Amino acid sequence: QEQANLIGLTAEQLKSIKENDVRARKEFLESQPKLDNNLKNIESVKKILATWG
Amino acid sequence: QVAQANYSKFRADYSASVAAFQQRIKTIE
Amino acid sequence: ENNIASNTYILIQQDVANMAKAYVHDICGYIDVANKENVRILSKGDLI
Amino acid sequence: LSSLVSFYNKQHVEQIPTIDFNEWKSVISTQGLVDKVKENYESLIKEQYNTDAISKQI
Repeated sequence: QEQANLIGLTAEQLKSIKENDVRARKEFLESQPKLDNNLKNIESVKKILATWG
Repeated sequence: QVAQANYSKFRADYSASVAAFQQRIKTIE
Repeated sequence: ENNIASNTYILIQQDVANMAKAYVHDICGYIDVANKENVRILSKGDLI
Repeated sequence: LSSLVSFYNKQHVEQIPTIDFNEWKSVISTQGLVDKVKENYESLIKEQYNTDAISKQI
């Protein structure tokens, strides 16, 4: 019983942990490179950045 | 351990690129 | 003789504009290759 | 052109730390959590880039 009594992880308490994992993913994937801004205007590069994911 | 995997994959791309030398033989033919 | 806009066949290279422009239009195209791989590997399963 | 080269050729060295799940499993952890993280963690470590496919197309 001490397994749960000592550490009573509530649904919302564990929920916050899961959101951080998801938030870490979206930040890692959606992170796009930061090169020269006003120079990377090619149709191909801008197309890739839009669909970076 | 990831460095070991990095080096192994690193040499793979090298060998795969050097294979382009085979494409040169295609031109000669 | 068909697909090069030049006013003469006596080609004289005095600048690398036409050369570097075609390289950035080529090496850049292969961007997102690793990030795209991360999508598949990371979208596979959720750590939690 | 130089930016893309420096961008692609940037070296990454951060001393990827090793995880000792046995240590965390013993000191304190939620039942089934330390093991669930380990099995799920190890699964993604197996996945790796496929350098071969890219080497051919380029």
